[PDB]
Amino acid sequence: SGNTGSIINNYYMQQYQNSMDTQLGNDWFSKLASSAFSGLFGALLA
Amino acid sequence: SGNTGSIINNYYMQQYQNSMDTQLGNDWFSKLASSAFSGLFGALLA
Amino acid sequence: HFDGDVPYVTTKTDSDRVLAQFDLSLAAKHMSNTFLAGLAQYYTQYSGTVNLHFMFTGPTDAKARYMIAYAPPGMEPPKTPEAAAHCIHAEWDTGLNSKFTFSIPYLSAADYAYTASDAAETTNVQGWVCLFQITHGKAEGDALVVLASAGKDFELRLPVDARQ
Amino acid sequence: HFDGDVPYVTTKTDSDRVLAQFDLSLAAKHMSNTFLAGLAQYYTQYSGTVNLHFMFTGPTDAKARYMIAYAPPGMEPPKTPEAAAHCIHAEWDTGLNSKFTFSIPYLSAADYAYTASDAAETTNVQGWVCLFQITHGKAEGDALVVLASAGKDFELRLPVDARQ
Amino acid sequence: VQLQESGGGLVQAGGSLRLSCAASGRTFSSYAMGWFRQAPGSEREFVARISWSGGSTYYADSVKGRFTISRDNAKNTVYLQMNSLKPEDTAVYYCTAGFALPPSDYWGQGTQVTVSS
Amino acid sequence: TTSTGESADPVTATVENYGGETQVQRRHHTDVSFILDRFVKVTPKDSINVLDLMQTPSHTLVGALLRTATYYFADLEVAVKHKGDLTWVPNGAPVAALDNTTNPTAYHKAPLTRLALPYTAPHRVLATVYNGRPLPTSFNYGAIKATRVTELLYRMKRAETYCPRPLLAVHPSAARHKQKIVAP
Amino acid sequence: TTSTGESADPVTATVENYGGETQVQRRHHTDVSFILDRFVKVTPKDSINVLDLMQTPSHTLVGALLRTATYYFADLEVAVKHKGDLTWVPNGAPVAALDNTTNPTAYHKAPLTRLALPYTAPHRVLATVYNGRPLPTSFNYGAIKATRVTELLYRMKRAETYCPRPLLAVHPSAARHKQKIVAP
Amino acid sequence: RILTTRNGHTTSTTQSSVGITHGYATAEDFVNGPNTSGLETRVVQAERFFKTHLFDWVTSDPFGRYYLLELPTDHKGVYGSLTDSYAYMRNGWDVEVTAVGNQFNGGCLLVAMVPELCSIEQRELFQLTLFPHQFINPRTNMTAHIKVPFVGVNRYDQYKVHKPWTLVVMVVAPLTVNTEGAPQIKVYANIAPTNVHVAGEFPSKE
Amino acid sequence: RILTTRNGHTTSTTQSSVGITHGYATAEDFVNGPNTSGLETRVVQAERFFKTHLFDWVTSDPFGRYYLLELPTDHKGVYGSLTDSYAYMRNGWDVEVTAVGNQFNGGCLLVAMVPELCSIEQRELFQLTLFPHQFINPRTNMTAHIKVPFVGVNRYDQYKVHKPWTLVVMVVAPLTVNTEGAPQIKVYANIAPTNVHVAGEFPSKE
Repeated sequence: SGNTGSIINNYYMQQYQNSMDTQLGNDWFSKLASSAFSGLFGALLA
Repeated sequence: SGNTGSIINNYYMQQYQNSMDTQLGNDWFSKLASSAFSGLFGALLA
Repeated sequence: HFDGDVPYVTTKTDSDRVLAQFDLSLAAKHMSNTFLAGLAQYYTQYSGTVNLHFMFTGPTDAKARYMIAYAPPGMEPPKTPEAAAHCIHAEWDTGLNSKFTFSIPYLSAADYAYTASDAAETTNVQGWVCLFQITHGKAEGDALVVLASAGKDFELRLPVDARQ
Repeated sequence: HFDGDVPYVTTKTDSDRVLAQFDLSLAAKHMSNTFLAGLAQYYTQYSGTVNLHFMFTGPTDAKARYMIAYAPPGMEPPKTPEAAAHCIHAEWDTGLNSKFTFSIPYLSAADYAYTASDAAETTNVQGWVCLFQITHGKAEGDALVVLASAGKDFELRLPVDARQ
Repeated sequence: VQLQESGGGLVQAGGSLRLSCAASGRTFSSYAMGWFRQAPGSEREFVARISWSGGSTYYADSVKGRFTISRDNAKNTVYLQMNSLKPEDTAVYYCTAGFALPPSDYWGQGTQVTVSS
Repeated sequence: TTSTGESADPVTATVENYGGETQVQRRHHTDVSFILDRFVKVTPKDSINVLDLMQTPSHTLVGALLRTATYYFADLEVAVKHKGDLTWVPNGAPVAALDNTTNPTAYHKAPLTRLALPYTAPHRVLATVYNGRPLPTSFNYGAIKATRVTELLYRMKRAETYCPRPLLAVHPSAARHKQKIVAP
Repeated sequence: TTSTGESADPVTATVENYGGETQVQRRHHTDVSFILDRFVKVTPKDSINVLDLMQTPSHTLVGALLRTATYYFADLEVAVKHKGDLTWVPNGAPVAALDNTTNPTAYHKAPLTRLALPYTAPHRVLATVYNGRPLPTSFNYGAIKATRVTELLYRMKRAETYCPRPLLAVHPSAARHKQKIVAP
Repeated sequence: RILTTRNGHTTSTTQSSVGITHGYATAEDFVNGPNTSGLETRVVQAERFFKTHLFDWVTSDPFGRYYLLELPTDHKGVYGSLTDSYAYMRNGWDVEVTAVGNQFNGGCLLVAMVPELCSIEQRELFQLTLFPHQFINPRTNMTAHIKVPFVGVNRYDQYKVHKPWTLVVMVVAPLTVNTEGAPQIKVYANIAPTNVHVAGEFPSKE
Repeated sequence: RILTTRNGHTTSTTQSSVGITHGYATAEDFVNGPNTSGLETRVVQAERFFKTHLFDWVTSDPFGRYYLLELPTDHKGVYGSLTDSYAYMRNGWDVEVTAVGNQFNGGCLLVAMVPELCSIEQRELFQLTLFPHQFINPRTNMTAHIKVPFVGVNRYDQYKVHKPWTLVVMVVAPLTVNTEGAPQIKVYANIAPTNVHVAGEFPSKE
């Protein structure tokens, strides 16, 4: 995900090298930028 | 089991790196704590 | 652990119904002798419920009725049972069963809370718990022993060697 | 950012119809306060379109008509709308909609262009953009606020720590 | 919320002193009040306590019966009446406010007391 | 392309209006996790150094891009050049703990020592700006102690950012900002 | 939740009584094998040092948590900084044996030397407290000798504990125990 | 005879208990009326116990000693603030009264929830059992527990000018210590609202 | 362009409106966390508008004139009392700002909900559009309307020591009357909490 160049598996368990995430129960800004209006608001001529 | 981060097999036989256990013929406290009574002893109202 | 260095609190007859009152922390002086506060000193953070056990020791002819309550942080803790009655609380009295068990909730902004008590902390961050005596029949001089142990969800993490 | 340190340019009545004129670069003084030119300082090179947003602030009884234009490098930028009319340009006027959006093309020999402005560069390599006021009904003293943000294809690469 | 001790000084054995502590910034009648003493070179030790109601007290054993703690909620102050003073009692006496059985938090700066013999 | 500016809805016009054609973009170098993963220097203190991402200078590439998000999360990698034994301590542990070899301790091995540290704070996500100038003591990855530390570096891993904030460039006096660019 | 206290049967009341909801727990950090696996410092002696887990200070994290179980089992890892040749000897072997290079001997290689040692005692499981102040000579992992040993560390592996014992914290003078916590 | 009562996050436990007495109905009547236009709302956080002192019950008290307590009373919790933020309220009462001597005391008490209590006559006390009640007999129980709904000539009431319920505690038999009992018995109450509903926000003071 | 906003029993209507701007998310994140043990509750009656004055926007104000308003503020309604009865709260903000001249006035305003606002630099205002916003251009709209969720490093916050949101209103272009406009424009705000949740009742003062 970040800057990592190893094509082989990390020697240490995923549980050590990193902190383990938990769950409960570009996300916003890319979903915002994808809705940008590229059109023309008025009638086109020629 | 303990704190170990290797995702690859230990280079030395299990017989060397550790002492080998033997057999004959959280165990108690987790089996104790799992029997804790969470209930209400008397009748419930509302 | 209480005043006089005894693990119990005796019923009192006077206008003062506050039986015992102390911070909720694992660094408190009251908790200091427990096993639960024994492990705490080796870990930085905790979460979950801490259970308190009460056992009335008095004779069969004496009856009393008690109130335990949780005072969350941000306001001075209650000095009277009528003031505390608005908090989270339980109430029980003496009888055939001698023991009562009360779960003190884990309620905080951050998902975990420090075990140690920082010197720059004037007022407890986790609030207080307060134990009151509503009334007592003929209970003068009778003892209530209290105990503490982890709850179901009590969780403790990040080991550290603090000396101690 | 404009003269008087205000993020807008006011309509003017005189023979001079050049409303605002500045280099196209992410090191320009005008762009300096934007967020877009905020990231630039940490990257060496960029490519793609940079969008400009115009919003007319004047009262409902005032009407004006504007021209934005792109002057590519190699020749002095235009000092009159009639001279600029040969460049790439757009033209809009005030009305129900208060906002106009104009995409400044990425047009260069090399596929990427430096963010920073080299001290040995006398004349901007990416050319200029020019904003003109064609005419104005009763618009004296009325403000036009301008905004800038990345386009669809705007791309930025090669991170570097330049201090700053 | 700040406390200020006073009433310290010098005395000779068998004498008596009355320490004074003023509280500020919040309700004084909601707090328990107590005194700590740090003898020089020893760590600081506990002295005495008074509940907000003035009803209940507790005394350190060495000071038990020699000293008497009292508070005034009207005057927003608390008092330690020291009697039958003894050269051991030389220490800085900190005034403490608080909730807990021991008052703990919210300390004053403490006053100096030296009994001589 | 005209629209209502007061809407604040994003409107991106394209070159196809006057007859251009939009090209292809490759944005890898602006990716948050990519751009923030690298070492940045922090001026150390002789013995005890609390690990804090706000100690990075604000003008550095890692410092500036960090401060543009109110709420950030990431692991940490440190690179330290020190004398003696480098001792690390988790968040919220007493200062008296740094003297215990039981806590993670890296014996001196030249030239320097690199560690990887987990996100140890209690808060679900940390913050660059806090409303309450000071930032709460609970924001930190812990501290490190050594006989003396000559250099200290921070490298963020798995960075995640939220709620962007202003990012400022240098304000030129002239019409442009002219710097001397590397040339043969 | 009322019950008979004299029963000693564990009774855990929950927040659902007054209408709360119990949350999820992750206890990994309190796991016995996990928490006890790490190095702890022991003040060495110039030449001969008998490997004993009770030499660890009682207030250290590994020392304290060890002493809370009457009966413990584990392997051992040592980390030693020494001059000369570090010679190890199994349990119950004569002291005159430490002078033989035939016994396991680690030639000096800077900065230090790490070994892994098996559980060598005859007893099925060792003990922190023995009823018979002294503990029997048969409790030890053996000894190590070198020209001089500068530092010594113990790391337990596969730890197993039995019959818990009191674990004490520091007793505050005031209402709380106030320490200076790491802050920026 | 163990009974645990939970309201909100608050609880009470009684090892000597005779059970619950449901006054006048088992469950509330229709909450949503034509008079509020459906602008009423239920306040969940307001339902929980609060404690108050009643009196001290001593041997000198003869038969007929009675103590009125009108509900709602002055309340400094959430339930009190509601009364100032809403012009119309309703709720039921879950009442619990506790008098602890030891089992060697004697005498008896009668607690009752009396709707619309104004100047009850002395003779009228002999019939006081008509209202919901329980006896507190120190020989047996230390606790009396009563649940009653909201009553009134209106579907929502204004607690400033009207108090629908009045808790009354009467001495049916005088106390006797018999040398083994408590010298006197103090009487406390632990009361929680139920089914609170409000309407008609006031403006503020500012 | 007519828009009617109803919160609780309160409403607002605007005939000149550009629509709503949803900050940072369309809907609240998970309310029930591990940290409260499920003792949180939703307060329905607390969600409704309240009005406050901001400033007077006059021709003399140059570019850069800004007004901070920190949220939550002093509130004498139900929402204010909660802050004193509960030690942990959370909520989203639905904000509306109104500046009425006539359509012959000129100049423009920028309103924004800025999380964690501490001492924003003068130059930093040029990038202020990064936060949720709308322009008030008297040529077009008299009203700006913004909806934002609860943000913070904690799932519940203590509003005594922390204010997560700060409403800021900046002058991007100075006012011009042009003789047909209002001489000055007053700026008001109409704000309602959303998705309020509370936990941890305090004791009372008595």
